[PDB]
Amino acid sequence: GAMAGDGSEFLQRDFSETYERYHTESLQNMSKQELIKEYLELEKCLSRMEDENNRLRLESKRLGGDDARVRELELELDRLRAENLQLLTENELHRQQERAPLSKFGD
Amino acid sequence: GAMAGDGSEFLQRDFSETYERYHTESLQNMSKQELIKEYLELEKCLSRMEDENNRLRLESKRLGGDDARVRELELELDRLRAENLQLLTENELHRQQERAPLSKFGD
Repeated sequence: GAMAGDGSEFLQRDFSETYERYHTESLQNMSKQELIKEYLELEKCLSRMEDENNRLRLESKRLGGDDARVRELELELDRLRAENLQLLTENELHRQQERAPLSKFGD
Repeated sequence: GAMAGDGSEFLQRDFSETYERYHTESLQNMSKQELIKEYLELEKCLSRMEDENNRLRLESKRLGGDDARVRELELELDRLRAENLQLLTENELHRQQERAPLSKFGD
């Protein structure tokens, strides 16, 4: 048998990331397969969230939310126009028809 | 020397992911360190994008964008109120002061 010849066939400990992000260990201590499985999920997730995020961020900033106030204002305007009509039509009724103004007990 | 023995000390090929997502190979063919490095980025990215996505999605849907239409309508209303004032004030000028209406050439 080889003179001792310890079976130290450890794979390349190329893990040189002397960094300790809370999940770094767990990330290295996980099996590459799993990390990959979560990549297909997390990656596709971020990918899908990129499509949305792109739009979302562009839309949101370009979004507000006031159409109901608008509507109330349009309804209000149609309401004021109601009075405008009532008042102008009367003003006109005094103005348009000369020498005609409703013969009220003016004199 | 050992009777051939062969150095077949290959690590456990526990890569049972018999799946071929376009990046699966490349994902396994990358070094775990790198996959981890991109996790710290992609993960924190998705983390940040989760915070925003959450709000964004909640906000966007609950957002619109009409305040300027609103404003135009408020300006419009103030405008109509301008007339309402002009017309009501005149209607009143005919109504309020009895036996007083501007002695126009009515008679």
